[PDB]
Amino acid sequence: IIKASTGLTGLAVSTNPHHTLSALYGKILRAVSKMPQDASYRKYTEQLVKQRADSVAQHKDITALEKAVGCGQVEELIVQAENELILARKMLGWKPWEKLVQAAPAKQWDWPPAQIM
Amino acid sequence: DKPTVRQPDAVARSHLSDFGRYVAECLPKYVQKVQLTAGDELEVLIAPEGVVPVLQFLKDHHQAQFTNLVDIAGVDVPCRKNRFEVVYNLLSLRYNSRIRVKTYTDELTPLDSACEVHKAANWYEREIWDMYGVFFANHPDLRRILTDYGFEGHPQRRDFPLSGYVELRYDDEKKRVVCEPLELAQEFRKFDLSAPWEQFPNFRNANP
Amino acid sequence: MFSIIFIALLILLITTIVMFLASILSKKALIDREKSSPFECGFDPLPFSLRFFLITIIFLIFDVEIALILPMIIIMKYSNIMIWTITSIIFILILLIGLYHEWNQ
Amino acid sequence: AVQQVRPILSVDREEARKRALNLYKAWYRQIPYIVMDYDIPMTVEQCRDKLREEFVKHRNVTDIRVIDMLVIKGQMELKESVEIWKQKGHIMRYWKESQDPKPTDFLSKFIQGV
Amino acid sequence: SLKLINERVLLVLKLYDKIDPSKLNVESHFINDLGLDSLDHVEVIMAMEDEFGFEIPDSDAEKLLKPADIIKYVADKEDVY
Amino acid sequence: QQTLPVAEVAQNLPKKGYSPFGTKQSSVAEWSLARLDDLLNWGRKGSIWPLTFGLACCAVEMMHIAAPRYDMDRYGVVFRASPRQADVIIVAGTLTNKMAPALRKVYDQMPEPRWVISMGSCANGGGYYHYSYSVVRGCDRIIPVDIYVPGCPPTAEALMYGVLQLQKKVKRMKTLQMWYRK
Amino acid sequence: EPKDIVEVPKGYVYVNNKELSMEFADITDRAASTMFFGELLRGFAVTLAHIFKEPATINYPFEKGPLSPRFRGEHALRRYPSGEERCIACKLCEAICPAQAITIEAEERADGSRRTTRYDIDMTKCIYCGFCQEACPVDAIVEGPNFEFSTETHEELLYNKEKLLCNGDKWESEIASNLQADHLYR
Ligand code: SF4
Ligand code: SF4
Ligand code: SF4
Repeated sequence: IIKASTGLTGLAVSTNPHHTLSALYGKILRAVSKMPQDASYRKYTEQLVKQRADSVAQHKDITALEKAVGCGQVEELIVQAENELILARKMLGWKPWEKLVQAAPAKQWDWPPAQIM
Repeated sequence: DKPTVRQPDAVARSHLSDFGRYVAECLPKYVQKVQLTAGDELEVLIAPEGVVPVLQFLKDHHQAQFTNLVDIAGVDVPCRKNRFEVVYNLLSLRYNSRIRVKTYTDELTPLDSACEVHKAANWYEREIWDMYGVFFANHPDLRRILTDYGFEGHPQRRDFPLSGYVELRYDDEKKRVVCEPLELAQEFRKFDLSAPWEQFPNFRNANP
Repeated sequence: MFSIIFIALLILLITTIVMFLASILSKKALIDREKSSPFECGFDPLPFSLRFFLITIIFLIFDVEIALILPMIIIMKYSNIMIWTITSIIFILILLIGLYHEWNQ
Repeated sequence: AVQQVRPILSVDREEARKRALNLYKAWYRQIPYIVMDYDIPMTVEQCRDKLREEFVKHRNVTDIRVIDMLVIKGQMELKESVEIWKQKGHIMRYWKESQDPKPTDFLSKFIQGV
Repeated sequence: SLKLINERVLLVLKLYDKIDPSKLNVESHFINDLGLDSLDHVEVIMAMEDEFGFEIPDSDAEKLLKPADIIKYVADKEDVY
Repeated sequence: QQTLPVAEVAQNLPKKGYSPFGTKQSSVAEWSLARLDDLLNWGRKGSIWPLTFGLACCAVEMMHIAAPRYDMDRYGVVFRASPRQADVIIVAGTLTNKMAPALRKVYDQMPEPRWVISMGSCANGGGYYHYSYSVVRGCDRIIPVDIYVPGCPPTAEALMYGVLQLQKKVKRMKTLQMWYRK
Repeated sequence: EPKDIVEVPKGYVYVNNKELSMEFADITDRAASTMFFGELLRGFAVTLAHIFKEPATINYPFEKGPLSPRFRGEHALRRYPSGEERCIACKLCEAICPAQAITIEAEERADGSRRTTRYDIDMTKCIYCGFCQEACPVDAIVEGPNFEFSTETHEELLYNKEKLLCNGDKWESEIASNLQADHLYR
């Protein structure tokens, strides 16, 4: 039983949301597998993608999956998975797990500016 | 009980503190300092090289969908070495929260345009450029959005005068609206509203 | 028709006399550079459009078609009934089929 | 006395001078369209003389980021001049019209109080 | 022909106001020997684009010193050989 | 000022009449030109067509004389969008530096007679942005203004009072008498 | 009753959520409303019923619309019942005036009073915000009931001390009645 409309303009109802979600989570895992293990983003992304893949594997119904995940509808889950895949393929280029490229200068981040010493 | 004192929201404090430590852990390259201000607002103080990779991250992560960008604000603090600061305020509709991402920028040093991340930065980054001279590189078209077409200078810097440099009047010899040096009929009366006694002892040593 | 020429020339003469007296009665001020300018809203300042031209062409084709629908009110009492009905039904039916075919394609 | 910064629109002074020459070339090509499309009293030769005067006013600068800032603002004014967004009064703001020329000698400034 | 575009280039150089009618030659440059500023050399290049009717790229334009180099690149553009 | 006349004094005063000139002209040609100017000013004050020139908040009150409570249409006053068809321009809002050649061009394309109403403190004197970098210090430096309506958002009775003061100015216009004395 | 395309939650209301009806009675009803202009007939009837309504035109200036005792109009300078001017030149009104219209210059008078030598309010600069009457410790400066003070000339709206004192002399009854009927709210 598929829904008539998702309630949002411009979003189409997915015919196969389970396979799309599983393929997107597998692509996110294959993207973050190239990252070093000491990076925190890889560990947190692997944890959330593993628990959401367990959620889409335990529940074969659409409405039970949207109730179990709890973050919007399943089309929004597909949108979030594509967004995270884009983010991870940008993380493999940007490499943000290293040190700071520019430290804060002196008297930069203190707000009251003209106080002496 | 104190009914004239605003009570802070603890569920907007603990979640924002855990998320601030989370975003400090996930991006150690760009994030220098996260701080939870009075009023339960979270500030992230990034490097100027990390404007795009931080605002992309908060756009597209599962634990942070800061997909709405409400306003990009420029503050001119001429005391500092990098005088301008640029504040991106982001709203997360999925997790019902707000974040502020602050960076420091000089007028000659360019900044990364967030137009590829959020399309509202197509116009907001123009406005700071019209008012501070903060050049945003890799912008679609960086034009003059609010001031006059023949305006020379950026008005919202603190080194710019309040009444401007020039005025406009109609010349019926040239049959056009001409530009004249400024002469006010009554000058702006600068009031010295400075407090000689300090009133906040908690902000006395907040600078280091 | 000769009275129609006289009354149309009188209407034209009266309107030109009224406009000439209005131009005399209009207040004559000093003419200006900006007052003679064409009006664009506010700040001072079109190519050929084919869609409007085919609109005019469709109007022309249907106008010449209407000019053959015009006579047959008089002819209905002075012609063969079967021939008149066959031509009228065929005329408006081919017009309707052409209109519906140009709508669908 | 030397710092490492992020370049804006240039990486060397010869490249910045080349892009300033691009700006001058495009302004020189856009002069007779500015004279034609605006109702201004200034002619083509006066517009070219004003363009040369505004370039030799900024002849003195040396810094790469400053000259790239000048090139960027000049290209923005040019883009406001190709597409007609400036008016006839905005074009004639380069020539200081409706302004009395202030004297340079000390005696006339002493009589006038300046 | 080379002589036709040679006469065309020298005609356009004697059309310039600041250049004196003497010292017109193929070999001598405009920067140091002649009194032309770099804002005047680009005016000579725009005079080339006005008379010939085609635009010169800047990367080709910055290499130019003498009228010999002017004939040397316009002979490739005009296809005389 | 003058004290408004007490009814004991004012009962001895005669009626003013419609004409500000009076019917006591000496020459018959001067009297005929006076009555022709009275008819011309009655036709001009009987219908002034203001222009839809709404710059800022003051214009939200300008529509409030269009509104059914105040009803500008029974005063000869009806909005026209084109500047050629309009008599009056009501500067209702904040004239800025980018707004100056647009207002001057719109006023210059308007045909003469041209009465200008400055609506609000931004229109006359600059007002609350008088010390701003990009606000013209009143519209009196650009467009010549006949009526100045005082309130920051003028109440709509005060804007219509400015309209009636403009109608009294139009009724006081002397053109043919000046032509006879030119 | 058409079905819902999107299930309406408890705290929300949905517009244009009804399904288009497909039974023949509703199709014929919509067809007759399209062909015979039934909804346009209802719009015409609703329009024509407003001709018979009472007009709300209040016939200015014989009849003037409602005001309030708190109303902000022409600024004016009041006086004591003994006759001395109330304004002690204490300059909180100029300090609180956001458009900085008020200019005060003060000297000691012959009997030793503090009262002003110059009190100018630029009414072309004044925004009629009423901060001066709230910031007035005595009840000197006040927002009068007058708003029919449109001027022919730009300079006539530059109010002097004598013009404000004449406004206080002219409008004293209504200003005193408004201040008597409004002081316990402030
Ligand atoms: S005068 Fe007052 S109400 Fe009118 S535009 Fe200015 S601020 Fe707005
Ligand atoms: S606040 Fe009142 S008493 Fe004080 S200076 Fe102003 S008007 Fe006078
Ligand atoms: S009402 Fe406001 S703007 Fe007017 S004089 Fe008082 S404080 Fe100033």
